[PDB]
Amino acid sequence: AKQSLDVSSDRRKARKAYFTAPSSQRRVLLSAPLSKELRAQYGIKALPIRRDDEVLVVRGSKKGQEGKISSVYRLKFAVQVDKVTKEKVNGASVPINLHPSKLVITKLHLDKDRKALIQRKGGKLE
Amino acid sequence: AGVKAYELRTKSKEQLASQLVDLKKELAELKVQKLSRPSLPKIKTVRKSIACVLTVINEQQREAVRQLYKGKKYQPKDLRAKKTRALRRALTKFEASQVTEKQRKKQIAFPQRKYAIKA
Amino acid sequence: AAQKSFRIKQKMAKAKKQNRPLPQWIRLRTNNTIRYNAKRRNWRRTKMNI
Amino acid sequence: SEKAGHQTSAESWGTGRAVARIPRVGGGGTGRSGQGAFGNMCRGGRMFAPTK
Amino acid sequence: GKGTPSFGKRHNKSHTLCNRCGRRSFHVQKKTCSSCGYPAAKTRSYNWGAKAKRRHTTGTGRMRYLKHVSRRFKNGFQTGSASKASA
RNA sequence: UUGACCUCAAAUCAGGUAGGAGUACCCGCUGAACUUAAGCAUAUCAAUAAGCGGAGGAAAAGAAACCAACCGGGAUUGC
RNA sequence: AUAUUGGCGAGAGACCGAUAGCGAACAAGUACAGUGAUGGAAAGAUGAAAAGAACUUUGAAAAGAGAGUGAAAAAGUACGU
RNA sequence: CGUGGAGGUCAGUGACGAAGCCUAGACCGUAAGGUCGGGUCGAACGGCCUCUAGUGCAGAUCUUGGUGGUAGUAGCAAAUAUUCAAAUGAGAACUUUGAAGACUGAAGUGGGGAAAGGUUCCACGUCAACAGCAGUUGGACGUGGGUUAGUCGAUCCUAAGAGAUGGGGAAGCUCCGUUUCAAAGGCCUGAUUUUAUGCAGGCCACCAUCGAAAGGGAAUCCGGUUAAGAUUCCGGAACCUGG
RNA sequence: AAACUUUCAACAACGGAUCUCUUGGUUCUCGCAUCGAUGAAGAACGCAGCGAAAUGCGAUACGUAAUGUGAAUUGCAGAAUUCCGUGAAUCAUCGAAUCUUUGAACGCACAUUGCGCCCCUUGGUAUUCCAGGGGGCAUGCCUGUUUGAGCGUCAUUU
Repeated sequence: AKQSLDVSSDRRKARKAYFTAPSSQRRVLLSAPLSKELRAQYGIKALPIRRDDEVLVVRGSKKGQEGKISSVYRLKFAVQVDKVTKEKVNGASVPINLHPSKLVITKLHLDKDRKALIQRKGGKLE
Repeated sequence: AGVKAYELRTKSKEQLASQLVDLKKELAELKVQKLSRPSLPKIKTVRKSIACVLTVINEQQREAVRQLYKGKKYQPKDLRAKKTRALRRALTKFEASQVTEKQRKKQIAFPQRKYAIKA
Repeated sequence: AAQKSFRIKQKMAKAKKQNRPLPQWIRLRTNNTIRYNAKRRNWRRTKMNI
Repeated sequence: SEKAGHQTSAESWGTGRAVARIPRVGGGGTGRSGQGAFGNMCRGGRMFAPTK
Repeated sequence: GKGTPSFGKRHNKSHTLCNRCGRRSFHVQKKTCSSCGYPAAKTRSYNWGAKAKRRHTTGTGRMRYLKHVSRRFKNGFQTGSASKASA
């Protein structure tokens, strides 16, 4: 709402924090939700993506398959898949560029990275 | 690899002196193996160690100057900074209003009494 | 000839590295739309004259 | 703009060889094959009615 | 008269490489420059016309110290130090 | 067959000062042409374009040898 | 209070949409030329992912004619149309 | 009437394919035009009632870019001359090697320097553009290597010439002159090795700087090796200056 | 009954409109005052494992240190275990350092990393020359400590 000061109500002048966005916050742009089970157990749905966590593909072209987050792209805004890998010209590994937001997370890894941080990030942990 | 930075600030000027020499021989041994192999095992972790050593040593030699030269208006031109010209000049928090017996009647003796215009 | 100086020759000593543009990797980088550079020069037939 | 077309002021040839009024931009084969600004000629459009 | 050369027998550098800038515009004879003023305190950089001005200004180069400007007084004459607060 | 004050000088020390770029706007000094022209000069363009120096962080100006002939007037600039 | 075309931080907007707008959205006081003060270029566009072309036949290389991949090979390093 | 653009409305249309281009496809109108179909293409579109004026187009020697007829055209004549064989190759009148026949006749296309140029020389590899025919070679392109000095130069000095302080104009930015009223420079010795130097005699008129790669000038030649280049490295034989 | 030329509806070259778009650029309000002898700006000489051309940086030379965020980037290579919290990070933040030859840039110059002196320390078993490292010195005004001419003017002892 245009009322304060720091607010851009223009279309073209709203993509400045995208191409020149800070890499420390570009990762936040590439976040991932949860499910219909961890919602009433954690409270917060939007959680930072992690390499040590797995994910399942719901859309795209691979229904019923799960992938693992490995190398992530920020300049192209994507992420390769460790599990689901296609074949190039001989049969190796094709850099399938996807995104954790369009994928449903099934499993995680309960550490001290959360819980106490959830209290700081607003919540009530497990 | 990657070294630390807190382990160098806990050492004296003599311990860091011998440590610097140990990093000197590390340079000559980490430049030869390059014309053969296209990449060296440890080629990145060599300009981060020595760069941290010289920082600590130089810092400890400047903090000692602020010891005996502390408590005077005549400290060497190296303890302060660049700053600006406005602070070194212009008015002050005392010279702007030289408190005396005459100028006192301007702001001090005769200031501005509070009031409430109503009834 | 060769004989001149250093300060003058120093300012003219940088185009040696201009003889080595794209090997076999710069062609495919990160969002690169500009391949070869249009600043090449060979004074065998080119008349730059500073 | 008070500097749109106000940045070019040269002189071309006249009679003799086949050449029209184009401010001879220095250098042979410099892309500027007889350009400039001025009115509605050289590669640089004009704006009628200067917006006060 | 000439025979043929007008730019023929040319083998003597007139304007030498200016040590001050590098635009090559100075001679030993007249001892004067045509780039940014050489032996003297002068600086050939005026404001006539709608062009030929910004190349002597700022913003198009390095500005190694001007970056220190938009940096310090963003808070209020910060010339001290700081430490930790919340991890 | 002999010591002070004033004026005029000479260093590499503690403590200070000077030489410029950018430069919207504004100020002081000096100084042109073209357009219009019931021919030419006077005049208009024009206390101008361009260029230079200094100060400030707004500048110049302004708390009355000022403005009126009225119901006496109550600092400067700008719309 | 009043002024405020250069520097810094929002909307600076009923503009224009690559021969247009300032000279510059890109390497932009660019490239080229000149002894100097200067004038000042031409070229905006792949797709979700280069998977940027497996293998086989002819050929010295660069290609064409098949096949595979792609929603479409009527997008094939001469780039949407 | 059409195009671009803003506001409002049919709470329109829109991967059942918008808009734009072509159409020897059709209907309506005197003239400005619009709609439909097919093909191509795959992302936001159109009409009416208003507002805005940098909207429409054959010529101003109009501007910029690109493409024809002419045209598979003119030209491809300064400088005597080509041909055969071998190696390589898909491909040779022309590059390499050998032989024969010739041109230029140290006033030459030789062999050494300065200026310009700073990786165009040497080695290896390659033939898609350029190299106006050809060309495996090359001054095209990519990947490397060589740069070693007390001595021949330069730097130092001087003439021509440029240009400060101490004076003399101007509002500012400066120019001319080079010693045109000097308080310009501070040393040998005596009293002082261990005082990093305070007071008196006896002397000297030189007292900003820059300024020649054909001139000026105390010093090194010859031979061999390498893919290239020395008087520089190696080996042998010598001299001068300063401390 | 052919080839070629003009008018030429599809496919297939060279040439590469218009329309639909964007991280940016011309006319104008408000707010803020953060250039300037602890060394500005521009330009030249440069820097990463394949770095030629920008930006940034200046032998700590695409960084170091501190703070915040709290579990990476890339076309490829290299890759230690601090990876469940003495600090990854090509982004961002950045009060304290460093910054050559040039440059408002300083003994004296520049077609020339040109050309000297003094002080401190080490070696050449030499306080004097040479080499290396660190630290300096020039002009025009206005104050001040330690110090010099000139019988212009003005004073005190046998």
